[PDB]
Amino acid sequence: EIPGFYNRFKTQAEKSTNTGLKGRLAMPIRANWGDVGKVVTIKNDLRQLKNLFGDDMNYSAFKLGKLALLGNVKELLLYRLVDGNQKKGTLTLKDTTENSAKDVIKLETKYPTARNFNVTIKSNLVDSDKKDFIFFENTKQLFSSSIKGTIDEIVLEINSNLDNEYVIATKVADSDTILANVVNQALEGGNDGCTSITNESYLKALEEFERYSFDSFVLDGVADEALQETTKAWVAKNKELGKDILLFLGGKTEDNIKQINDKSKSFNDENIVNVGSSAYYENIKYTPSEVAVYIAALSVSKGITGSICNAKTIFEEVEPRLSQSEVKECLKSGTLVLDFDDGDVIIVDDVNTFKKYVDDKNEAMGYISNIMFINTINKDTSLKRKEFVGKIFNDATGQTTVICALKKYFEELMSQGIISEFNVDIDTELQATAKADEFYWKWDAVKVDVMKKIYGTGYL
Amino acid sequence: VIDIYLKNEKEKIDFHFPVNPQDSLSIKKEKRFETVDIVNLGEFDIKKEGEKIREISFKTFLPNLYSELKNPIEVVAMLEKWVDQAEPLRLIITGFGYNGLVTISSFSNTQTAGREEDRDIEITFRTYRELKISNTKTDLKDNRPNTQTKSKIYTVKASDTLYKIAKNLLGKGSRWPEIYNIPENKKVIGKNPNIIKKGKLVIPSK
Amino acid sequence: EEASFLNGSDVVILIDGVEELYMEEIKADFEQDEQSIKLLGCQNEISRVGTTKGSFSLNGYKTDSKFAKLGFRSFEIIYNLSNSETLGYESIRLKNCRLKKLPLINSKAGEIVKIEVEGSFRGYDLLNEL
Amino acid sequence: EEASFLNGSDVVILIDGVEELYMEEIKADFEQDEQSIKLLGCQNEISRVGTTKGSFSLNGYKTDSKFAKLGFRSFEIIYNLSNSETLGYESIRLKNCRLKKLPLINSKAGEIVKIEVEGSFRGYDLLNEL
Amino acid sequence: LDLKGSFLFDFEKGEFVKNADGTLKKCDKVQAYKQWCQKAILTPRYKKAAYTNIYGSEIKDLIASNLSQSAKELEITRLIKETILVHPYTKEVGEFSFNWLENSRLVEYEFDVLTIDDENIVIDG
Amino acid sequence: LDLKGSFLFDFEKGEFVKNADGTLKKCDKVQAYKQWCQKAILTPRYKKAAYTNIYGSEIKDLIASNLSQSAKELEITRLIKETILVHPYTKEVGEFSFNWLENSRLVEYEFDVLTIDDENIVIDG
Repeated sequence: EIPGFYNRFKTQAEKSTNTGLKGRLAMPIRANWGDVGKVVTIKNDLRQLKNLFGDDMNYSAFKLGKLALLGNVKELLLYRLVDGNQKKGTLTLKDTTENSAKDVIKLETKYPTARNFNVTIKSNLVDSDKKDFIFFENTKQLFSSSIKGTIDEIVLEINSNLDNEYVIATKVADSDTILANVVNQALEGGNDGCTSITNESYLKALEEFERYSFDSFVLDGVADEALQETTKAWVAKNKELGKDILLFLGGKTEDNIKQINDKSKSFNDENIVNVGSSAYYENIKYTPSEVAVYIAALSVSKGITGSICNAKTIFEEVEPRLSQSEVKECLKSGTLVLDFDDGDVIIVDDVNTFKKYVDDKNEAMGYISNIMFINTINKDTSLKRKEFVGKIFNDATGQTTVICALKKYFEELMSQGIISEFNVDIDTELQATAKADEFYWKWDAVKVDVMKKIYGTGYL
Repeated sequence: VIDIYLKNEKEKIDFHFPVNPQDSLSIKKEKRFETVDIVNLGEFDIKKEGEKIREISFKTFLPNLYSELKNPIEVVAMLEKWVDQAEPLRLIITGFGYNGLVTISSFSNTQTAGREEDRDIEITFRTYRELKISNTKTDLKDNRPNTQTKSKIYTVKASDTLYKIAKNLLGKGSRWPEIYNIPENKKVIGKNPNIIKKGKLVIPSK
Repeated sequence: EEASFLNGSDVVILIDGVEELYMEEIKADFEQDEQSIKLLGCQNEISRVGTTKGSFSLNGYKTDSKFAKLGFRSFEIIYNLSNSETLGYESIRLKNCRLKKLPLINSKAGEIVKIEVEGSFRGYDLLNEL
Repeated sequence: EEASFLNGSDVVILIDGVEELYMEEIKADFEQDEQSIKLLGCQNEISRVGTTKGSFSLNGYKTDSKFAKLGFRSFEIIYNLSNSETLGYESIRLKNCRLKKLPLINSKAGEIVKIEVEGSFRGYDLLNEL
Repeated sequence: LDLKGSFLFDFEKGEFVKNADGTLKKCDKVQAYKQWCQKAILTPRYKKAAYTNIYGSEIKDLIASNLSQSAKELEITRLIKETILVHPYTKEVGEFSFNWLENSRLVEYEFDVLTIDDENIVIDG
Repeated sequence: LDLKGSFLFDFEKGEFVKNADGTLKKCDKVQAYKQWCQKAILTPRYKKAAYTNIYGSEIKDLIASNLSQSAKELEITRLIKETILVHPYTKEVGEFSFNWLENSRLVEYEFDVLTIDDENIVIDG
């Protein structure tokens, strides 16, 4: 640009508000648009989600992605689940002067999809030697540009301009005369693959997600029992590999309180959470499976310090309204239930499915915040572990170095006010048989909890 | 980094302090309010709508040899002249993050026993404000300070017209007869106000 | 590297133009009340020069009532240090000096009667620079 | 454990870019007027940094009237300490230094004419770090 | 108060947006105010003779100034703030930020607050 | 104010400049003022009985004075400044400079400022 003063204006919603967020979430989204069969990270930006996967609320990508985005997650790891049968919108444009109408240019959508991309080419009224190439999505204009008649420039100009993130031109053959005038020629042949998603296809996303790391995983708004059991085993497997993934689920729409509570009781893993209530958001219903996305995002976003014991959700109304007795049963069953209070939908008590046992010390394990606190410490120690496994001499000075590292790391948690007391020391028992990466250590800490209930007694 | 700039305008001088303000700057702020008592209730605080003039003060020394520099005697004469200036001064303090029109309330120099060339300075500023003494309707507020100065004599340019000179150099633009009615302007200008030439020197009033 | 130092044996002192050869110690310093003030933007303090004050101490062995008779009258002290290994000599004179206290009486046991004089001097002149 | 210390024999001092090799003692410190204030909730008092002040002392054997002729003029002192057992050397320069008092005269008995200089310096630069 | 709407003008294209009818695209009071704010920022003060001294800014003249970086930041804050605040609809402008992305080439942010952005007390006797 | 013009007088030649017509060369108000200033400086005060106490200077009498160099510099500034400022057209005189080019033989500069040199504020309601 030339030297001088330049200025622009933006809506406050366009502010770079991504600063200060926390947490990582995963999703096997169904999407009409964007990359297929791969994980992609989004930095909590609505436009980024819009550009990467469109804005079709009918598709689980934008719908659930918006909810997770509203949950204030630092990073969302989206996977475009697909059925197969994948295709990209495509079209071939032809030359005028050849009486055979030689095909010279092939256009194609940037990503597979089924949306109605259309092309309209008309004679450039200023100069017939050029022509105006206007790219359409349905009746809406999407990009316009005039172009020279030579084929190579036309493919270049289409691929050149900024507004062609949707379509990429390709040359089939050379010719001298401009393309034929046409109006709203659809890029037929495409397919988003959302049709008839198989139960098995979810498993591809799971294995792809494993190489990545994330704080929690939530299904794509689906309450199929097979997927839940499959994901239950999958998350349990990843725990044995050291990857502590927190799973969020929601029962089927037609499940009553009896079905939901039995489902929560049936699997009482502390890494699993059942949503026992649908919810409203601008007149659009969200099934308990769908709501679990927002619940997962809020829990992940709160991180360590915060909790959702009484967080005011974005939702506007919850269809199943429960009495205190019904709430007590659902809460006792490990069901996570949203309650309507004075125009506000509020999550209650931060519970997870682990409520059957609560064997003394395991009482704390029934709450999501406690488990999130535990998992994060394991991840942090695992990170520090891999810097030293078979890479530092297993001597007393080296072991003291490791303890100093761990002890200082916990001392940061003291600085956050998360923990009231902590201790980390040499595990003298397991130290009797040490090896290069088999030095062993022990610790225990006292997490500070969020205030949950108050009892008052008015003496009079 | 800290710097102090005094941008006088009625004298087009952009003074930059050679020396930072010694020990510490400080600016107060005090809400304009009055206290009233009520029988059987006690005291109460009533805010008064108007704002309050607040002061900035510090002290320095004008060194003889140091980055741009000038003699301390001339600098003291410069500031002492500015003390009597009715028009306001623009004070900017980089590190302190202060920027606003002010006027020098008090000024004092001093020659210590040694260091006879230097002059220890103690200066005080006051926040400056302006007094802006049909078909009622909402319009833009008159918040902009009008601190801008021009020469008392104008050299007419090629494209200029007497109305245009009045608006650019005297505000409303309909003020042109004030320029014309001055006999010196009448002498240099032709008897037709509408006709003017590049060069002619013209004297705006005041 | 070479030996070109100086020794107090070479010291020659003229108290008011009179060789007070019996003084076996002398020292005079010319100090300045350097003001130190701290500036807002500069991390390190700024030191500003000030007025100078001359002090001198002079002690020797008593041989007469010269200093007691002298009193607090102003006088001059010319100090000459001469290099003997090589030619050249320093020569200083304290321009205007006065006693701060008369060592009126001092003596102890069988020791020699030492005398100690302390005072101040307004200014000085450097007459030779080696 | 190994011998890698340094000795004052290795000291090299350039007073205003001139090797004043006759100075057999030097020291300079760069102190800070650390404010210490006590907070209501914190048991232990909080220390806040402040402006720095540079002081230096330098004394040696007199060989000329260099310092007396120098007066209170600003000047520079470059200090170089060199490891000889292994290569490498520290190099410091006091950015702007002034004398606090001229050792105008000093001598006693048969002793060598020692000279002692004290002053302050505004700032410094670390030119080499060993 | 009764501020009134105005007509859109795409500063990117430098032309008025007009409907298929051919009439210029009207827009809201708040949209008009945002349109006005960008225009006033881009209008240098004292130079475009149609407007009085109140209208316009002086950001362009600051480029040639010899003031330091920090001083120029404050002047930018003063100039932008003074220019915008003349409008009745403005409540407050602030939260300025600066980023000297290169050695001497700057990017800065600021946040505007409308009269409607005010918070109202809820009470009555 | 309406100050009026006067007639040239070449101080180098000590005579009035006259046109080929023979009439004395008139000149501008500002030229007349400059002519007046040099004359007033060269006119000693209190001695030429035609003029009152206001007119004239006293620079010549300062030569015999026993004041030091710096004192004489201030007196020169006071005397020149006082003599010139009596004229209505003067706004300010200052920026005095001195150069004792020899041991005791002086050259000095000073700058005069007219009423027209003032800077005017540009504003109207």
